[PDB]
Amino acid sequence: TLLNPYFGEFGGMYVPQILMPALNQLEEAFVRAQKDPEFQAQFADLLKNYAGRPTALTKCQNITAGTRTTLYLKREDLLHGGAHTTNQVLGQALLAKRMGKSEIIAETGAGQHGVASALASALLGLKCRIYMGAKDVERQSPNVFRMRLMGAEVIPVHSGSATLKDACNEALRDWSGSYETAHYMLGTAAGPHPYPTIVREFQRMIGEETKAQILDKEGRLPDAVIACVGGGSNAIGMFADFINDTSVGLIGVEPGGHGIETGEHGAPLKHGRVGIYFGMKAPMMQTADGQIEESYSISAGLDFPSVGPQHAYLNSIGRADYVSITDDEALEAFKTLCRHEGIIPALESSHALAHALKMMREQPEKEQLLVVNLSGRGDKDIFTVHDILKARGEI
Amino acid sequence: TLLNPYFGEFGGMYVPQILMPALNQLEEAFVRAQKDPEFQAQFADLLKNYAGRPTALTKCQNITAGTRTTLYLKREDLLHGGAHTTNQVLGQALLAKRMGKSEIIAETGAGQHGVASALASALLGLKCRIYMGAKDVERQSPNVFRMRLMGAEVIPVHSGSATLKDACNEALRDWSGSYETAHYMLGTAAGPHPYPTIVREFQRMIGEETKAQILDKEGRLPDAVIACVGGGSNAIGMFADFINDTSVGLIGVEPGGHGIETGEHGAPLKHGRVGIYFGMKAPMMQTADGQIEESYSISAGLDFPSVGPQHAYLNSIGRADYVSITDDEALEAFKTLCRHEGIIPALESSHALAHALKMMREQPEKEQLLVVNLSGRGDKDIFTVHDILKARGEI
Amino acid sequence: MERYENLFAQLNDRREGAFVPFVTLGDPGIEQSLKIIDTLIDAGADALELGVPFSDPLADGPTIQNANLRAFAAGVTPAQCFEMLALIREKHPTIPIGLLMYANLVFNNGIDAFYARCEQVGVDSVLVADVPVEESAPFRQAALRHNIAPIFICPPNADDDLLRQVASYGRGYTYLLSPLHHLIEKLKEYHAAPALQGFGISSPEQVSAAVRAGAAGAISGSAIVKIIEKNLASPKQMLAELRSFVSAMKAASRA
Amino acid sequence: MERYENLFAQLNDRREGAFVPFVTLGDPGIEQSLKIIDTLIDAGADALELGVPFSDPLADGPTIQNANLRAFAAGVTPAQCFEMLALIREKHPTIPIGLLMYANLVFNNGIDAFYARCEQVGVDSVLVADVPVEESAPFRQAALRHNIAPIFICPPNADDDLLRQVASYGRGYTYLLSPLHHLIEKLKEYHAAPALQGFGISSPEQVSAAVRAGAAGAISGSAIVKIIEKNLASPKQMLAELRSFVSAMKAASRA
Ligand SMILES: Cc1ncc(COP(=O)(O)O)c(/C=N/[C@@H](Cc2c[nH]c3ccccc23)C(=O)O)c1O
Ligand SMILES: Cc1ncc(COP(=O)(O)O)c(/C=N/[C@@H](Cc2c[nH]c3ccccc23)C(=O)O)c1O
Ligand code: NA
Ligand code: NA
Repeated sequence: TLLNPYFGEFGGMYVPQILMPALNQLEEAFVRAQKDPEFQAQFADLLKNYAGRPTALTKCQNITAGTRTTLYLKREDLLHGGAHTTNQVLGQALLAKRMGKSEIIAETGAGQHGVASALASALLGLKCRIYMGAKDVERQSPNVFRMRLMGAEVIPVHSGSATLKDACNEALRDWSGSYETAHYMLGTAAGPHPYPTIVREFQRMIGEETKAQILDKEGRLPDAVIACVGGGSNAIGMFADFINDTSVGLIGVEPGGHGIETGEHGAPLKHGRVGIYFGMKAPMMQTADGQIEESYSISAGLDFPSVGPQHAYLNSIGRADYVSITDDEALEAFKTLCRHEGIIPALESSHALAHALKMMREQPEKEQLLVVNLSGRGDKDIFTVHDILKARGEI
Repeated sequence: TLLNPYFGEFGGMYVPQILMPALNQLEEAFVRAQKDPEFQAQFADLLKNYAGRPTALTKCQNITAGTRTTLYLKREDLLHGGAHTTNQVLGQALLAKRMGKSEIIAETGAGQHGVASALASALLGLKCRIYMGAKDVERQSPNVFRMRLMGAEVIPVHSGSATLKDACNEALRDWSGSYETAHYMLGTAAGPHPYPTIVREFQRMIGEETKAQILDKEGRLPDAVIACVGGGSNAIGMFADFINDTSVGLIGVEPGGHGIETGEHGAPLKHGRVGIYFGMKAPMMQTADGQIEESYSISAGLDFPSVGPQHAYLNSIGRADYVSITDDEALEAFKTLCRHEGIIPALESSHALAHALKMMREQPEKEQLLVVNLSGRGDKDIFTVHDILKARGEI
Repeated sequence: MERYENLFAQLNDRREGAFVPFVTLGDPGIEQSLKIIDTLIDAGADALELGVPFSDPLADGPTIQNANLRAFAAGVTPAQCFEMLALIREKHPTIPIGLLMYANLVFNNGIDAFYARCEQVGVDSVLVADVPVEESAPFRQAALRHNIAPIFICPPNADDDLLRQVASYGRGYTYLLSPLHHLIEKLKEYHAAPALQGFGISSPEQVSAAVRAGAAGAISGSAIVKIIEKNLASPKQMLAELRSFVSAMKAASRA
Repeated sequence: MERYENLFAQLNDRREGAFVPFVTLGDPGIEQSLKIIDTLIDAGADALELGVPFSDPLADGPTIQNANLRAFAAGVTPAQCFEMLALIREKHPTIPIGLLMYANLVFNNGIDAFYARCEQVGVDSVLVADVPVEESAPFRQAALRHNIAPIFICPPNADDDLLRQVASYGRGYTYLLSPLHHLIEKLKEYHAAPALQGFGISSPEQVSAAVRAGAAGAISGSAIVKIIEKNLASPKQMLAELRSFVSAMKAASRA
């Protein structure tokens, strides 16, 4: 390889031999593109003129009242498509075309990677097929309609837990047979090298912008940046530029689901153990005898029993801290942002917000400047949430 | 009055005497605010840091293929909330607070004015009640959930056509009794003075930005700017800055519904006659004996039997041209943008696009630079459209 | 105009207050409507305020909205209303008749034309719900030209300049919307047309209360409609109920 | 390792090709599985390739996915598989036995520990589906240390460097995935372990076709599983069907 596939002991390329050539080809294209001014120009043009970068950095007006916390929201919910997922898809799509691929394969849970893949495909003239767990098709339904309207083929996966990992399985199986004409547009900073690297580099602008914005507004770096972690793309995109800024805390939030103790969560980084799956060596939710355990989260976008290798590494060296947030905590954070800031966040993003609220509430007289990555908008979640709030009497 | 309430013969203040004081108060506050640097600063801050201005100006890549047309889309679909409606609500909300009002009244059809009112209310700490026709509650359902989640009270109007005009009626009736504590946040550039004026001024940035953007990208003004017209806010916001640029064509598109000849449309500017209703003297859809006729459009946001007075005036002097687009034409334009540019537009905006496509298709060798106001995104419309495409076999 | 003067002249001579009921023309039907109107007059109404059904009554509450719907259902049009007005006037030559209109109905076939028509059928005044004094010029001028009294509403939030305008422009009577006693004083001082209390008049006490306060009478804006509504099934009872009500309201005006 | 050498040595002496059926351990049940395996051997299988059920078989098609589910349903675990392997080896001392694994099952309790266990039960080779030659170091080293042949797949898109690597690192046999005749030549030239054709082997012609082409034999990757699947209701028929199939496939290998 041209680049290092490992982050400490995590990462690698654990795929059937038949896929190695495809990965090597991708890595090569990526290295070349990165040095290609023409590529850089095109990417930047799409980000700016089509996707709507740079996204705003909004200062919360009400939710920090009565505390010494200053909270800013990196508005990825404002990106065309409705989430951070759009950034990297544009980059990958340009790569696909450069490699002469005419078809796209993708997996999605929240349907945000799915939507982004479909829009990029429509624009660049690629044929798109998307694998989505049957459970997700149901709970993130609005996104299914969007995908279909843009001409993408949506394939429901009924096997296993009928969620992200199951869609991931199907996508890899598909690619194994179609690598010649199809590019696998992996949705997160996980999987085999070079994906973790590529996705980070194509999401890097999140943190780069945040730094410039916060410095402009506050004249100093944040005390901490907080982001949810499902696969690890939005977090790493936010974290990347701050890694060398030691004074800046990096907090990743994994889904606590029903609660860690229940076993129904999606927090492998802190509660799993190293394993080999989905082409990588990383922390995983697994049984005693090495079978992959099914994750659980109210949030389709975080419902994945593993995590990107760079996160596992950052944790191990203690550069970044990882915590968990339960379903109930995320719901409250969702409700709160809606009613007090007039922003409807994705349930995924609500996990990161819930943690920031905890930080402020627990130590109200502690002076701190926080930045939360508002990874997406909650349009996709409204039917789901409404029916919960209702069943409780909060709506 | 401090300002001229008339545009030629159109406009005025045709309301029950009891509301005059409220209108005079509003006009005064507006005049004062406009000269208040503090107000200007706050407004600009919210537009930039909260709403996400300036919006991009996207050049279409595929849909103009095989023609000499260059089409740009002013991306109001990227504004927080999902439509241009957010711009003016922020301005009006600041006015409400300046006037010491604590409650907000609003009407909505598409639910976009409704959403914007709710988000602005949540942020500025105002109590919000929204009138929405029962028909609209159904066909624009996604927006009802959004409104409710943000803590707004949504009141279904079952009288008459159960659409915009009916909600307008109820809102005015409400205000007549609550003007002391409630501000009426009228959703378009129509109604009694000073609304047509205020809404134009608080939407003006659309055209101002477009001009700067197009000049930067093309080094020249557009041949024409096209926008849909329901009440007239998005069009006037786009048109305002170009009025003195005589070389620039201004095209407003009214809904043709089932077709003009069917009588089931919402095109009063071209197919109605001057009347007095909703506090203004303007072109209206009316019976021979002066009863208000019910409009019709697939698009909830355009389903209104009248139009803002400045549009009536611009037409009369021949500065702007107005056309109509049928349901079927809008649907095709919707489908096309989705599949070829990876953008899901609101059905309202699809009306304006449909006209631009007609312009290019009819005279394919005519060299022209067009700008369409993509007033909003189509998330609100997906269930509606999907079920039509389906019932036909195009999905 | 004159019919109003004659009324107030005579009313004064008996130290009586005016009792003016509001009814929607054609509610709940043409024939029944005519019957109702006869009953009000018989029961003691001093003058009449009649509404012409409008599609979008943006200044009316549910009671009047419903009335309009009933009339519309009965196939009532502005043309039919004018036909009814002729029949009424034919039967009752001296009773002052006032119309409550929406601007679009007046504007529709020309302002002047509308007022000429009123004159022809024998209408005494016209109140246009959605035309403030500020926009009234063309309306009040056409009215005057056709010997019709332009009626203006004096809202609770009226200022001095409003009082003066209304005093100047109005004829027939002033439609008061409830400092009450202060409003009366100012209007009198400005030589405004006799003031009638329009807000809240649903029971006899309110009538006497208004006269006592200095008003020339009271307008019952929806109380009558309510009775119609509730007795739809029994027209017999309806008329009986209306008779008793009006009679009681009028009696309350002798003080 | 040795069991493979002995096989190829003897096979060669009869100018016979190797016929190796793939089966999932514990499908459709423990006992029935054992029965099936006995039948394959009896019917003429030269060697065995056995799968250990893995939760997320990302390199397998629906046939094998289903097999895994059946095994899981039967309560089969990796521990049970090792128990079965012992019983098999006890009965059939010379037949070469190869395992088809997923890396997580190997990695779980330590790589070295896994291979030591294989050695103990009498397993001859291990193919790890999701470990490319590029990542194989630790796996192939532990295998060698425990006298286990590390099996590597030679994909259709193999290049010269791949061929050389596989020739160097592999033992027992080379798992070929279908220029076919060119691949064979190069592998032979590089002194790679005897090549077995793994792609498409579902009928006897394909067997003979492979041997004729220069392969040392053929692996039937899912053809057997299909028979199990279809005869779930009748184990009797299942065994009969398997017997006939294997017998026919083996016969095809004598050329
Ligand atoms: C709005 C939003 N926020 C946060 C996340 C969490 O993702 P991440 O941890 O990468 O920052 C998602 C997930 N979006 C993808 C997640 C995804 C796509 N493919 C995957 C493969 C493995 C794991 C996750 C994904 C989706 O379901 O559409 C999201 O849609
Ligand atoms: C996305 C989008 N595009 C275009 C329009 C057309 O509006 P306009 O002609 O003003 O540019 C709308 C309507 N939005 C409002 C329209 C509206 C609110 N109040 C009104 C009163 C009268 C007439 C129209 C409206 C809504 O139904 O939420 C819209 O939501
Ligand atoms: Na995870
Ligand atoms: Na209209």
